[PDB]
Amino acid sequence: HMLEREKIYQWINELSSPETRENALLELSKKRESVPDLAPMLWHSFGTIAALLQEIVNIYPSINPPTLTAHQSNRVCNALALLQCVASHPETRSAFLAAHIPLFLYPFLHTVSKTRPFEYLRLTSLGVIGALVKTDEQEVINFLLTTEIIPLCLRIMESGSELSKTVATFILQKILLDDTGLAYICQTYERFSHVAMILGKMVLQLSKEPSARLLKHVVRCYLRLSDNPRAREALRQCLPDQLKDTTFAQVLKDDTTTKRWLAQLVKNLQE
Amino acid sequence: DDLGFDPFVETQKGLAELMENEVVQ
Ligand SMILES: [Cl-]
Ligand SMILES: [Cl-]
Ligand code: NA
Repeated sequence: HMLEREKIYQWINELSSPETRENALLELSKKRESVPDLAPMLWHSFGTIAALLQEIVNIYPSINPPTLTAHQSNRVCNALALLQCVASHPETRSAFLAAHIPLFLYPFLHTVSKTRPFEYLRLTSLGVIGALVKTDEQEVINFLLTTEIIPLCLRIMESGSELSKTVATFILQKILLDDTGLAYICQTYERFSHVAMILGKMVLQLSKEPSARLLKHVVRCYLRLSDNPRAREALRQCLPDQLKDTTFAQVLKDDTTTKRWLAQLVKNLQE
Repeated sequence: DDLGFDPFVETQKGLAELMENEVVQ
């Protein structure tokens, strides 16, 4: 079993030298799920994390104006996959969050360029936050709330590719699912409205160009909002017509879980 | 199965086509 371990150790060492870092990132990214202890191995040295963070820092000049290549995007995404590995491990998650590592990813979420290198960079960056929200931790929710991730997700939900829209909606859904999260969004009409308006624009687009995967997350967000009494009275007035119609009835005939959620939403809204 | 896809795997697929053609040999 030591042949795998010795290969992992060698690649970890190779991240220190910039001459061997690119190949080491590629090899280690392929083992992000195969090796369960990969995250504490990576976190052990400040040097390994500094090297991964250096890869993120190297593409910040490719933002203004947008000049990112597929090669640049692909290499940084290999380093984001190693950070995602550290974000989701039970031994390293708290330390990753105490080190404010997601903040290094926020400049990538702020980008608006629709070229594939930037859109796929946002997809992978969203994936790191996605892995982090999936852990189902109060510390994660508190971090995301104070660092203003909600506006970043809403922008992507409105203008991103189908996959980026799904991850962004999934992040919002997981924040909404938490009691602190739902209370935060429903605290002011402004915050609720930002969410409701974007969800509404998404329903109108899904009625033109369908996506059952995206619709599943959009409906779950609306259903969670219905649990708050103020959001429920607001939705009685602003809920899109397409959700009360037979608009998605054809598609939802094959998606029982979503059809159930939409039924529970109309039931919550009819008092 | 909550997401239904792997964001990193989808990135590698999406960029593979562009990486093979973006640099003029
Ligand atoms: Cl897509
Ligand atoms: Cl999934
Ligand atoms: Na609050």
